Amino acid sequence: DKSVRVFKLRTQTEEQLVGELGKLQTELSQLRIAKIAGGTANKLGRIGIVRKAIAKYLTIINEKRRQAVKDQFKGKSLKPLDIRVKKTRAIRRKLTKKQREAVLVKTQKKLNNFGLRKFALKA
Amino acid sequence: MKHNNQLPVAQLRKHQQFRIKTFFNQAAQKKARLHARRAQAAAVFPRPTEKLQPVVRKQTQRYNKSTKLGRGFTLQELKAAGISAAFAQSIGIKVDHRRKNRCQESLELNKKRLLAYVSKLVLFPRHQGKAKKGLVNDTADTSSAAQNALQTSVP
Amino acid sequence: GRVIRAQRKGRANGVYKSHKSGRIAPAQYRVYDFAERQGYIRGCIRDIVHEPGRGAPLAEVAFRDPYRYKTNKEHFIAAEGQYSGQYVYCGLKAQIAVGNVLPIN
Amino acid sequence: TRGTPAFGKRHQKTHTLCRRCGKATYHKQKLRCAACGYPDAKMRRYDGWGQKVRDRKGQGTGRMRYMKTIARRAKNGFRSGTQAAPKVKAA
Amino acid sequence: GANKTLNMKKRFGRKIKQNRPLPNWYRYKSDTNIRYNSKRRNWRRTKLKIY
Amino acid sequence: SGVKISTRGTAGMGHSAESWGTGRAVARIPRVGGSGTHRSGQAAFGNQCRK
Amino acid sequence: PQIKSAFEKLYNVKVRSVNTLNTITGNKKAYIRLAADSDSLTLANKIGLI
RNA sequence: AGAAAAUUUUCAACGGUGGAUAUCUAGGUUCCCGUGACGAUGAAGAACGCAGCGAAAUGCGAUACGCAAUGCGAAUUGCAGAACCGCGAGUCAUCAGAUCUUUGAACGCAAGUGGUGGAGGUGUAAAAACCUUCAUGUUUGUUUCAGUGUGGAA
RNA sequence: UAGCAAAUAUUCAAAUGAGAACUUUGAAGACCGAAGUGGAGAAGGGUUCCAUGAGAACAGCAAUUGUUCAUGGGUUACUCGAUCCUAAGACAUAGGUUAACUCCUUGCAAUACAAGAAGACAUUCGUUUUCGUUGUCAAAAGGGAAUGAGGUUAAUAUUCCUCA
RNA sequence: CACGGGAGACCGAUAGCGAACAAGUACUGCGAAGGAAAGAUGAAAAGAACUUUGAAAAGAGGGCUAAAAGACUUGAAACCGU
RNA sequence: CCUGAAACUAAGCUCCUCUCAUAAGUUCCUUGGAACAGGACGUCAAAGAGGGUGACAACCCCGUAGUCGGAGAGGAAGGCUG
RNA sequence: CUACACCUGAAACAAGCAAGAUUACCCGCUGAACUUAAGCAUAUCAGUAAGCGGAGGAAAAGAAACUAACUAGGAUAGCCCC
Ligand SMILES: [Mg+2]
Ligand SMILES: [Mg+2]
Ligand SMILES: [Mg+2]
Ligand SMILES: [Mg+2]
Ligand SMILES: [Mg+2]
Ligand SMILES: [Mg+2]
Ligand SMILES: [Mg+2]
Ligand SMILES: [Mg+2]
Ligand SMILES: [Mg+2]
Ligand SMILES: [Mg+2]
Ligand SMILES: [Mg+2]
Ligand SMILES: [Mg+2]
Ligand SMILES: [Mg+2]
Ligand SMILES: [Mg+2]
Ligand SMILES: [Mg+2]
Ligand SMILES: [Mg+2]
Ligand SMILES: [Mg+2]
Ligand SMILES: [Mg+2]
Ligand SMILES: [Mg+2]
Ligand SMILES: [Mg+2]
Ligand SMILES: [Mg+2]
Ligand SMILES: [Mg+2]
Ligand SMILES: [Mg+2]
Ligand SMILES: [Mg+2]
Ligand SMILES: [Mg+2]
Ligand SMILES: [Mg+2]
Ligand SMILES: [Mg+2]
Ligand SMILES: [Mg+2]
Ligand SMILES: [Mg+2]
Ligand SMILES: [Mg+2]
Ligand SMILES: [Mg+2]
Ligand SMILES: [Mg+2]
Ligand SMILES: [Mg+2]
Ligand SMILES: [Zn+2]
Repeated sequence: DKSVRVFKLRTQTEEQLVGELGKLQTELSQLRIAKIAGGTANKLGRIGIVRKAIAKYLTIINEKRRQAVKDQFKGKSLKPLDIRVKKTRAIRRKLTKKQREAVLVKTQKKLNNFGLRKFALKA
Repeated sequence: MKHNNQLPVAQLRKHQQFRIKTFFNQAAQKKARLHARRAQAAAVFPRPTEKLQPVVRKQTQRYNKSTKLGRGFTLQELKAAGISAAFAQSIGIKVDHRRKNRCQESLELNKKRLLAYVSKLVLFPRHQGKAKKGLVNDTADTSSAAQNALQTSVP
Repeated sequence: GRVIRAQRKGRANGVYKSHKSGRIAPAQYRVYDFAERQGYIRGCIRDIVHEPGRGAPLAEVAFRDPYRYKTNKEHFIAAEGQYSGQYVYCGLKAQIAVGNVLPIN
Repeated sequence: TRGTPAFGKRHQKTHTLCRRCGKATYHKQKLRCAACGYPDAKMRRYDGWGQKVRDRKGQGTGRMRYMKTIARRAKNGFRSGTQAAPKVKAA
Repeated sequence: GANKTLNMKKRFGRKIKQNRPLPNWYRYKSDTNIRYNSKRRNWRRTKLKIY
Repeated sequence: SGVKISTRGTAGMGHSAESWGTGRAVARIPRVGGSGTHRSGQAAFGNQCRK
Repeated sequence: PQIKSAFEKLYNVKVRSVNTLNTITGNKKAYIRLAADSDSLTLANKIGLI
């Protein structure tokens, strides 16, 4: 009977975390059956504890799975939308910096041969 | 409608409630303009605030007797100055291509203005290289560091 | 400034909308088969029934389709004296008899 | 009689619950909801027409699952793929 | 009557649950002004909307 | 400073409110038509009236 | 059927029949009859339901 | 002097009804300044759920008044039980990673119905049951095609 | 104070309770009189159903009683109905109209039309074959595959149990 | 208009946004739409121990507290009792 | 008379976000249930804006000021200058 | 006639795009009456409300087929004047 520490969880394997999940769930059901028949406050607390626990376990499992899929897709564009940047529809729909600044030839020429200079007037 | 007083002139006849303008921003606005101007100076530091403006006569018979700041220099004038529009622009000079000189004197004023400008000019090229047109002035001018207003220098 | 009944009869959403639930079929002729323009097609009166909006009886006529195995049913207008199970002849060469269908010429 | 004895005859109900707005605004005979207009597929409300409405149904009226955090992460620059980091610099 | 949608059943269930009285121990909290549940409803005096 | 002006109007103007008309042995002031709220029939926007 | 299977896999019993209720309260009651093989009272006893 | 009471009535004190006045305010109102930043990567809104003891309001979504990360570094507290002194408390804040039921622009079809198609997965002796998937428009392409459209070698 | 006067009626003893014309048992007298004051449904209601308990309020007198308050518990189906079918009807799609929103057509199916279904091998595709113009919603009295008797609960039962 | 900042010769619970509060809520309407009322015990619950009479509510004693201020600050008028 | 995509190569700044820290009486009397009151002696002040602490508290606590200051973390729909 | 090329149309598939929300400000349309003329048609209210379609952080506008005739001025937008 102890609190569950996240890092400790990230230490284990996927198998491990899963087995534990199943165990936890079975625990819960037993416990609710506690509430129903007859039960001690110990069992009541047990409930909330195990619930939160299960959540935590799941959380970890997804962290891992995720970092894995992201790994496979690392390097490619055409990742699954899950992973693609989500900011604003308007954000993604917009032009690039490349395209923002991108300049027609004549322009690059004027920019070279005329441009702007540092000057000072004296008085 | 009673007395001898002058026939009123209706004002609020329509629904003006939607159409009123309020001036409280003015307070802060002035201030904003200040800081803008100042932040321009700082970002422009070696260069002057207002770009070079030629001068002309005003457009009305009553205004002719007076002097007014033009928007740009006449190509004819840049020619007599010996500057290309493009260059003058890289210098901080203001050019206007639709304006035309119908008088010798109007050429004169602006020539005098341009020349005055150039004479008082300092030009920073890519570091320690020197150049030719409108020319380029010595590296020591970098130390001279002039923050100046155009009315002082070219009046 | 009301709308007379006179006017209300042209409304199609209206109250005046025919009661069609009883109608059996339109009563029309055969399709204009080649057979009818150049020859004769014969059919039977399977029955002559009463359409609920009609004064005139309708004749239910079996025809054999020229181009397929299907048997074609059609509803004609009863010509007085036509019997159930009569042979009705339609076309160019069909002869003159009560209830046959020819060109007027 | 248009009155009390008449009221006894009302067991019909012209509206049912609109899937979209969930009141009983749905008109089975007209196939629409008087409030939102569920089949219409864009929200039915006339704003200038009469003024109270948006404050009854409208944006911010019910909880906004997505948008509330948009205010906050608007300022944070819309971070994606970032994790918070310790100021203690543990490696 | 007898015949019901799911939707109906669920809605009715909802309102049935929501119709409980304030639990006697909530009145003992430090930050609450609530003596009673102001939103309780009686089928006879007030009717729901289900159609 | 000023009093609320909004889409609805100057504050206090926020009802659709009528004048019952002379027949009712009541004052002619605007009231709030409606049903079910104690505010119903209550005098509508004007200096005289609460709210 | 989902209930029959799940109940067997979970409780190691043979379910002879399953019947379903939707309470107004919003839950599903399942009345489950075990085959002659098992004894409800027993499953009750192991589960902590006595 | 029907010179007592009861009634009717003036004034005061106390009591009762009632909530004015005075003093307050995590509210309103107006002004100035800063950002505009929703949505098929499924929005705004809707339904039903989620606490050991919970109706509402607020939060949340079967990981359900919350997971993770980060910063604060010991509480929550109405009751009961645990967890934690740093393997770190917390109805704390921050918030950049997750969870995100039935819906809704709402999408296989349909709908006052958890009804019902095709393809794939699963299951079985075969089924049932469960699961995933399929809306329309458009810009490119890819593949397969039609045209007594224009040409047309061997 | 007006008032609590329609719909023939109540009475006795016991018990319970602080308290009984108004609650429960029994004993009498009457009523609805199978066109019911009886037994069950549809619409509508939504927990008003069952049990235990009960201070105030409410049940226009009263109450030991309740349609009220509190707590717990109740709604099991291959054969009942929805779900399927078509109707009066209605709406998409396609095409057209509108500044636009909107609007017009569609079962005798189109103001549309290069829109389908099936089989087999293959068993995916593909291959192959055959026949082919093109949607959906609307009935808890219409159409409509098959169940009955007996027993059981405080509250469900052509559903659970037993038997067929 | 939304989320933020700051401010005011504004308003101060019949005022001020309709909403200082489980307020666009309760409630009404077939519906489009309508839409309120409702803020202040005390510094601290110390929220009235115990005795007595009551079937019970409650009364009389007795007590907390600076004070009952006891469903609550002040506590006006109309009206009512002594 | 001017210019410079490629490649190679040095040093830097701007803006944004989240965190962490800072003066000086709790001395003495009197009235108070409470001292934040009236007195006596003291202090800081580029801080006597404003709040909270049992009462009209600069000095008890949060703050205010030095602070376009200092320290730590992460940022740029992938900032800017040789 | 075939292969094949090109023009035209079609189906399935891959990758992307639109569909709703927002209200203060902005754009394009549509568009009245109350009211004022002490009556009332023109007119006024007024291109105003309501209605519809589109956006953005702003929108729109903008480098003259502009003014002015003077010793001329010179994109657009806002302020002041006129
Ligand atoms: Mg501005
Ligand atoms: Mg029609
Ligand atoms: Mg709300
Ligand atoms: Mg909200
Ligand atoms: Mg019903
Ligand atoms: Mg009723
Ligand atoms: Mg009613
Ligand atoms: Mg009178
Ligand atoms: Mg008094
Ligand atoms: Mg933690
Ligand atoms: Mg498509
Ligand atoms: Mg060809
Ligand atoms: Mg009477
Ligand atoms: Mg009776
Ligand atoms: Mg009966
Ligand atoms: Mg009965
Ligand atoms: Mg039909
Ligand atoms: Mg039709
Ligand atoms: Mg049958
Ligand atoms: Mg059976
Ligand atoms: Mg006493
Ligand atoms: Mg006193
Ligand atoms: Mg008196
Ligand atoms: Mg003392
Ligand atoms: Mg002192
Ligand atoms: Mg102070
Ligand atoms: Mg500081
Ligand atoms: Mg092609
Ligand atoms: Mg739109
Ligand atoms: Mg007017
Ligand atoms: Mg007049
Ligand atoms: Mg005009
Ligand atoms: Mg935007
Ligand atoms: Zn709706």
